[PDB]
Amino acid sequence: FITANSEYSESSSFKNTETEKSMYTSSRYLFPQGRIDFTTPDSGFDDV
Amino acid sequence: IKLSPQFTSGVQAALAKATGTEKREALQNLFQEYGHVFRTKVHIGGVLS
Repeated sequence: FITANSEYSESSSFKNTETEKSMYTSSRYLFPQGRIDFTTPDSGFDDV
Repeated sequence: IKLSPQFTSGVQAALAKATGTEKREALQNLFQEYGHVFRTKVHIGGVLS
């Protein structure tokens, strides 16, 4: 004499992305010409 | 090659010290100021790397 029905459908979804980037550049141009010296009194040299 | 008179005088003064340790320290100073080696054969030119 009677019929009954029930349904229950549940769903879940999840996504997660993490991105990290890093860059570094270092340039050095070294163009020497020479060295200059001064004489300290402790050296004992006549040019002081 | 003739040694410069100043270097020879420095050597003589270093060897003129009273005690051996004074001689050694004077020689150390002299070679710190004048160098320990001399280049007697050298190649001239240009090099790029």
